[PDB]
Amino acid sequence: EDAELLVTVRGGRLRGIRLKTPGGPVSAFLGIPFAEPPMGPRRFLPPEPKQPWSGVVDATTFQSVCYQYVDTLYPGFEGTEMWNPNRELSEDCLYLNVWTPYPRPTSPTPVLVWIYGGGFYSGASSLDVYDGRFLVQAERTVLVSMNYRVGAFGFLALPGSREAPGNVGLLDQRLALQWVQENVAAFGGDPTSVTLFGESAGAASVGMHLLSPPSRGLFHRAVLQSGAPNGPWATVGMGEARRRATQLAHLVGCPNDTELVACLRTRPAQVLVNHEWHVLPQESVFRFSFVPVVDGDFLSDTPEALINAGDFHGLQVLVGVVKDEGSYFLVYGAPGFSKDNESLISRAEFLAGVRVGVPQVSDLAAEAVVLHYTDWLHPEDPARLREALSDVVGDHNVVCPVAQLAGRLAAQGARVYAYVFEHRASTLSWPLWMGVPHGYEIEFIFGIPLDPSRNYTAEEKIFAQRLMRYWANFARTGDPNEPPQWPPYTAGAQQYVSLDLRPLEVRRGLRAQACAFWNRFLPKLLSA
Amino acid sequence: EDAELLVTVRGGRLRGIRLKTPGGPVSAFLGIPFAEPPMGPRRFLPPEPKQPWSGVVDATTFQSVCYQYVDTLYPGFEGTEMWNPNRELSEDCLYLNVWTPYPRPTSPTPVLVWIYGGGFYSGASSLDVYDGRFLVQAERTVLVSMNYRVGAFGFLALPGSREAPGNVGLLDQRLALQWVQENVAAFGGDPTSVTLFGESAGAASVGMHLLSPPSRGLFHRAVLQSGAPNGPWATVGMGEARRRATQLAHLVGCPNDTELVACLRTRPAQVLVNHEWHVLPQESVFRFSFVPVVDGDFLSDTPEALINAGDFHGLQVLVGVVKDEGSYFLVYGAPGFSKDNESLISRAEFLAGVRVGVPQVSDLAAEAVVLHYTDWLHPEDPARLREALSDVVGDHNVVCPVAQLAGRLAAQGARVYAYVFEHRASTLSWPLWMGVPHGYEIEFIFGIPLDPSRNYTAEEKIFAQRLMRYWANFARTGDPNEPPQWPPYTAGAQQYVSLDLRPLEVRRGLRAQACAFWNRFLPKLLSA
Ligand SMILES: *[C@@H]1O[C@H](CO[C@@H]2O[C@@H](C)[C@@H](O)[C@@H](O)[C@@H]2O)[C@@H](O[C@@H]2O[C@H](CO)[C@@H](O)[C@H](O)[C@H]2NC(C)=O)[C@H](O)[C@H]1NC(C)=O
Ligand SMILES: *[C@@H]1O[C@H](CO[C@@H]2O[C@@H](C)[C@@H](O)[C@@H](O)[C@@H]2O)[C@@H](O[C@@H]2O[C@H](CO)[C@@H](O)[C@H](O)[C@H]2NC(C)=O)[C@H](O)[C@H]1NC(C)=O
Ligand SMILES: COc1cc2c(cc1OC)C(=O)[C@H](CC1(F)CCN(Cc3cccc(F)c3)CC1)C2
Ligand SMILES: COc1cc2c(cc1OC)C(=O)[C@H](CC1(F)CCN(Cc3cccc(F)c3)CC1)C2
Repeated sequence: EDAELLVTVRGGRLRGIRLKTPGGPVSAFLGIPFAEPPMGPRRFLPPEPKQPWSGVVDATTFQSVCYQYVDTLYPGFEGTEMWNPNRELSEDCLYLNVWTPYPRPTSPTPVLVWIYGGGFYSGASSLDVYDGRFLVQAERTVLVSMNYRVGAFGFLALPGSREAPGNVGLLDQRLALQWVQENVAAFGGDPTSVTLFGESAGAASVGMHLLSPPSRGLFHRAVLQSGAPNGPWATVGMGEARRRATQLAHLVGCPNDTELVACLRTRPAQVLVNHEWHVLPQESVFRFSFVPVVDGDFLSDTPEALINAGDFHGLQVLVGVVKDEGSYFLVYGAPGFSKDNESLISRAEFLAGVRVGVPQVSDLAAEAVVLHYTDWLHPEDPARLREALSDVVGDHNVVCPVAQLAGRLAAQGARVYAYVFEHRASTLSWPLWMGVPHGYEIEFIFGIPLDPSRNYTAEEKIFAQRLMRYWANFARTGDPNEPPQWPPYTAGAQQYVSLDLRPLEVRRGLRAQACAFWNRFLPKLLSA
Repeated sequence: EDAELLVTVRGGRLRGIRLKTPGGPVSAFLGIPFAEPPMGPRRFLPPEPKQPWSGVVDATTFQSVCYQYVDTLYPGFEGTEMWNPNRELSEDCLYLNVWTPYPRPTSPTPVLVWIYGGGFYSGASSLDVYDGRFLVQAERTVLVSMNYRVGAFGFLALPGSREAPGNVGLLDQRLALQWVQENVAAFGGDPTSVTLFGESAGAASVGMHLLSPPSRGLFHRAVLQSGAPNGPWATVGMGEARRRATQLAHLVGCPNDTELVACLRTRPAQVLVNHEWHVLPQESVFRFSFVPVVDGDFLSDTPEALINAGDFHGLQVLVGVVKDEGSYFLVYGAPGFSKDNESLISRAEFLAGVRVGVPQVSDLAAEAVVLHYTDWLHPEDPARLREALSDVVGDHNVVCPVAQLAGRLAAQGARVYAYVFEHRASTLSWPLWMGVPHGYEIEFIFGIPLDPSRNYTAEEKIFAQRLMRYWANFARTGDPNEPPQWPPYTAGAQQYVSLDLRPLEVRRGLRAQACAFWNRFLPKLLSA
């Protein structure tokens, strides 16, 4: 009985497992229960803490994936399959993982907490690209990840009601963050040095914890990759949340909030999932049915207001985006797009696509978009049109929300570092025209190129090791540098770095001209 | 006596004068009356044809300038004085001038008809810079220019009234064009080949004669320099024309339309001039009080409408702009600007300047202007902001109105040639930051550099000779080219040439991006 694989936490005793990495062994505690299974009558309710247990819980493999739609756009393709669940679906899914050095460290060690993305409708901590064994081995940190409910089960809200309050997925995350504060020390973690980091909806989740005081006490630093809580897809208002919930209920046969939620609780999980995408009000891309709701509780105002009003002195933040944020959403709905051709669209398709990528704005707003992103010397060139639609979708949903957050937090007391990830992985299976798509820096942060079974180049393994060092240096010290430098981002100089095989290169302005349009002008237009 | 300088026209007999140029003599007939003096009860009325006279009218000197405001901005400064009246002011000012080769052509010669600019409030055919003698000698054409009433005398309108119908200054121009049809052959001109050409308000005048059918039979091709009839300053609606005429009356002591115009006719001309600028509704630059009115008569609809609806097959047009259209206007009321320092304005000055240069748009529209003309990587750099504000005023008032006119005329059957004039005159007295300002190409078009009394370089005289050749080629054949090439402007390729000391260089797009904003997007914003 290895005692480096035996830990007791407040609930009971845990048996873990030691994993092999190229560089040595790692202790892994996979599938620790942190909540009572949110099933039956607990479907849609806030998570209740895991009641204590006798004996030893075997924490030796990932537990189930929370119920979620499974992508079938290109069945069998690696590019879509790598994000689909790799454990059975179940509503019993509230488990977290801890990776730690072998042997368990003696000094308290800074802790990285990972929150997966997936548009709040999908994702799991068990995906291969989120394997924490390489970061832990390479940088002597403690790594935690948790599952949280998604789709209807985590974010359906009948706001005001007690049976479907909404935001329960975020409360799953918050409960895991409390587990880390009362139990990470048993693994050698330091509960006073905790860095949240996430990507896409994970990055938006990280942001909502910054802006939610009950969560703000549970961590000290933040990394937001390719996402932000002020993005147009990350939240929904109380009214539109209730409309979507009510339409979901009508669609699956349900009729008073109590009666309605009680009826939903009797539907097979798979039945809800099968109608998830039907409650969306407009034909769209980068829009998800059940996302966090702004109801005055978890978020006391909208993220845009809270960001603008916040005092962030004492916070360090690391934020960034990939080079082609938008391309990957287009093959999911934009007319004329396929992974299987060059997707050289017509001007008529471009205009149709702008309505899909910028859904539910006015006809005037749509015109202002076409103005800014047309080239009026080459208004019909299909290459220019395909890259402009890609930039509309990426700027509107990721780059400009992220840029607004970074600028505000710098101006209001936080230290901010910013990056653009510019390396297209050699093993990438999406077509060349998509550039560096959404989500494909994650494997490099987690060190997956160091996997022997993975066929990466030796330079990519060097690059992976650079990025883990930046991330672990940030988690340890609040600054990705160690004694070319990486300058802080500020609202004036707007400095960021490029991450690729070349050494760090400083640049200025995260698509500044474009983002003036989305963050300054377009709001004013919608207000009149 | 010289039989070459005696001419009989329908009204009677004229005695001209022989004029020296470096290249040989030239016959000039200056101060030919073509209307009954629009005085006393004829003030504000359309011009009557000149009743015949006995004896010989003296046509050897220029005649009176029509009453107009005199610029006092930089008293005694050459840059402002070259445009001020250089003959007495009088309401008895409806005269025109003919320059013709010496001895007079005995076969029919193409005719150029110059309509001078000046905001419809000022101008005169006798300015030194409009001296016909050099074009006539170099390119052997007949040149006519006329005086037309300006300010309230030409364009005060009480729409629907018979006492102040509006647009009589335009009728003055039409009458002179008719005089040319019936009389130009007595000087050797060919009334079947008449080219109109104008600059600034003169170009807008030329464009209004294109869009008005009674004028359209009186000339065959048109040149538009730095002006267009669809510019936001060139026309006014009936409502605002009446408001401006009514407020003028109040400001000079006057009280029914008949009773109002009767009191305005009892006032000395100088009294009307003195209150001219005070009927403007907002603090502004590039905005004039009494301009052509859209009343259904001379303009059956707005010039923007008549353009979009026109069949322009059979029309050749030469249109163009100077390189820094807007800069000159800024020293007449943009905060921070003077000809005597660098005018390095602050952000707050720039934002103030934008409301002055884009007057009477909504706050939302002004915001959109500031979006598109701010460098968000350098939002406070004073040299950048000085350029930006110059470009705002130039694009809003001249470049983009002209680009619209060109693109529609081309796409609706007209053969269009477009130029940018990029030479700064060595003799230019305005500061260097103004670049090539509004109006400072005219002196090259008229061949003034050939005057040895002036300090122009050798290369400038050659440049002047190229320009006079282009213009006169266009006059003779509707094509500026000599038989590098000057390609026609099309709505697709948007090709134009740069005119300076270098050989022609073809370029694409008259500020195509900026003009999509002013010409496509901004109308949609103002109608919602
Ligand atoms: C690029 O492909 C899209 C998508 O078409 C699908 O994928 C192709 C590889 C091929 O297998 C098609 O048969 C598939 O339907 C093309 O857009 C489609 O065009 C078809 C007409 O053939 C039309 O019926 C669909 O509605 C279109 N789909 C979308 C999403 O707009 C597009 O024309 C291709 N571009 C090229 C070839 O340049
Ligand atoms: C550039 O000059 C303007 C205009 O000021 C006038 O011209 C100057 C040459 C000098 O003679 C001034 O005294 C004149 O009034 C400056 O803007 C003015 O600034 C003064 C304050 O000194 C202010 O009272 C006026 O309102 C301003 N006028 C306008 C039209 O805004 C401007 O500051 C100068 N720019 C520099 C020095 O960089
Ligand atoms: C089933 O009908 C739809 C499905 C989707 C959309 C729209 C639909 O109807 C409009 C979308 O727009 C979604 C597109 C993606 F979001 C889905 C998967 N991701 C992969 C990824 C990348 C980074 C991090 C991740 F966790 C996952 C790429 C685009 C799916
Ligand atoms: C008197 O109060 C004003 C006077 C002017 C403005 C605004 C005012 O306050 C509302 C202007 O905007 C005008 C500025 C100019 F238009 C006038 C002088 N010209 C010279 C020129 C150039 C080319 C052809 C010409 F015929 C004349 C350039 C600028 C005067």
